[PDB]
Amino acid sequence: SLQPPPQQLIVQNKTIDLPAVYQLNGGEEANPHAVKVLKELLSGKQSSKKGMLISIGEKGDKSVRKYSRQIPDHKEGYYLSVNEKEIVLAGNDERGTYYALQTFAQLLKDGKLPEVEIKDYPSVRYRGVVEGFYGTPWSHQARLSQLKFYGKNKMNTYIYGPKDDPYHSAPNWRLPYPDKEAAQLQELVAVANENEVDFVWAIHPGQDIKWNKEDRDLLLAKFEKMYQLGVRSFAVFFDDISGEGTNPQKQAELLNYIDEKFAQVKPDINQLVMCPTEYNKSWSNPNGNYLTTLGDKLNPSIQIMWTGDRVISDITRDGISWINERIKRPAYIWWNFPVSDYVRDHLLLGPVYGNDTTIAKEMSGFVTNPMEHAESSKIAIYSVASYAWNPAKYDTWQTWKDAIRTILPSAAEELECFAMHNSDLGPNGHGYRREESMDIQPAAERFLKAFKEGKNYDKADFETLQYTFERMKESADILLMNTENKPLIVEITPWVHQFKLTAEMGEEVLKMVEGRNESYFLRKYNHVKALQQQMFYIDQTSNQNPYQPGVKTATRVIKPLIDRTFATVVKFFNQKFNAHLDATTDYMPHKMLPLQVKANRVLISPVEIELDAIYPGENIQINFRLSAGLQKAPVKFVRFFVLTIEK
Ligand SMILES: CC(=O)N[C@@H]1[C@@H](O)[C@H](O)[C@@H](CO)NC[C@H]1O
Ligand SMILES: [Ca+2]
Repeated sequence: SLQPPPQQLIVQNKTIDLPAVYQLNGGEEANPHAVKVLKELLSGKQSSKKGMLISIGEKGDKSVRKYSRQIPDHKEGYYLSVNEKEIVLAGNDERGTYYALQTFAQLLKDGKLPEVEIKDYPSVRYRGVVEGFYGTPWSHQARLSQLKFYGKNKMNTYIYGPKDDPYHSAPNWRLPYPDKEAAQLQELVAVANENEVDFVWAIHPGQDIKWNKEDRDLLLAKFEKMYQLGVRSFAVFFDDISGEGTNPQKQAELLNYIDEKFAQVKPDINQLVMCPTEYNKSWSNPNGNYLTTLGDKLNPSIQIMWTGDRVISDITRDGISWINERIKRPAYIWWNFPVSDYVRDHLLLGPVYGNDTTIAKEMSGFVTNPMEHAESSKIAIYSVASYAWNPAKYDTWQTWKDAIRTILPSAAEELECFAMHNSDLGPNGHGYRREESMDIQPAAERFLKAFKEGKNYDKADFETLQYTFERMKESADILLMNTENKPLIVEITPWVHQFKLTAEMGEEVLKMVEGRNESYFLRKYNHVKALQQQMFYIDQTSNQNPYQPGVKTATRVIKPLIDRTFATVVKFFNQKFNAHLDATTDYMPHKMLPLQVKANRVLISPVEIELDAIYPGENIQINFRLSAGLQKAPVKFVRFFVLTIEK
């Protein structure tokens, strides 16, 4: 399946071998980046004047003159032909030729090629990734991996802007990178060029910028330093700030000066981009002069970013029409998915969907803000590439499976299984959600409706949950041991263990429901208890970040089904056997409205608490904000909303 799907595709249900010998035409005058790819694919063969003709070039090259009318008249467009007599790889421009090559490579399999004719180009001008999340910035190696992934997928934009880079944001935005980080950026730029990606270096000065000449020159000197590293595209981000830096006329004048005295003055600068302080509708002020000032004063070649109706949202026709009317140009979309920097205990591995597929003309660019997990982000990023190139043919689910099979061909079913049940965000302040476990939600919701009322449940529904748990465990175990993409495995490992625990708890809970007799029920019940505790252990020892620490998985449908089924059978067992088995579903070592444990804090989900031991106390915070520092006092009980201790 060709990804992204071409704007036009004629297939002949015939195929042809790849020239064992051929004659390369236009190998000298064509884009070197595209001739390298071609020369890599024809490795093992050779050229004479004998042999099948392969013509490669840009409109205006001599090699593709026969085809000038076939070449779509679009930046990045290309004609691609394969038939018995010859192969054609002709781009409207140099990047086009290279994209023609990225398509040619997906056609080739086992030394064979279909008879095809393709006219292709992108519906959206700028397409790619903005590394612009909070949290650990992508490693150097991950970045190198991303840029080749972008090239295979016809993404032409990498916007470097990790919030937690101190040379990107305050206060060291004024300082050049040190030797090491600078030699790495240099490399990244070279890798970006070779894959036809625009490295866009962003800067995030707003929080402490002074509107004087000193800070202005400092920004340009920084831009100048990046230029010497090879950067040829630039942005300035005023997102997530307060104070003076939020002045729209000042920002506009600063962008216009960069434009006028830097971007329109170098020989070869490409994109100049800005992210507004008011970057989505909910954060706008309809009655304030901010967005209209930007649209009026910002020079017309400068891009303005937008994330939609909310901080996290999908792009609607009405939504983009709303912003466009104010900024007076087609918005450059910053799409906050699969970024999870606000639900960092979740992985977001579901399909990319929700964006209107008929509004390509109303956007200048489309970029995805990804997870801090670089390889786990490839699923969405591949889907975004597909959507942004050919929205009209955007196929959510197909593109997802395609992504997954590309990233992990050795274990693709296993990764689908995992991903299918790691897509929802859980409740969050942005109110943004995704579906999850849709395939089994039906049989789950009936099994649970039936159960809760002494109505027997459908046996096939019980079997389907069983089959699911089984498949999850096969997936988790195979994934852990997969060595084809180790970086990917390292990123997901904690979630893979928790995902396995989940499915085991599901099996044991199902066994409780069967529950042949008393002793057996009790064995299963204890096993469950222990599995819960293991889940808690993982949740307090992995991914301990300061914000949403820990590891949640299959949270939308599966865990709730397991938790509730457990509480129910436990109830029936107590009723019938007069027992007082505890029904609680999450392990909690402390006692008290469930308690939670976050890092070194113990809290009641918003009279007396008994901790599992004696600890030195740090402080208590309460809100009906009260705050008493405990000053290392040994504390085990707390009577009368969060307690912090030493841990
Ligand atoms: C334009 C934009 O989304 N900027 C930031 C971005 O860095 C975040 O990663 C995004 C997703 O949490 N939130 C909006 C805001 O905090
Ligand atoms: Ca040329």
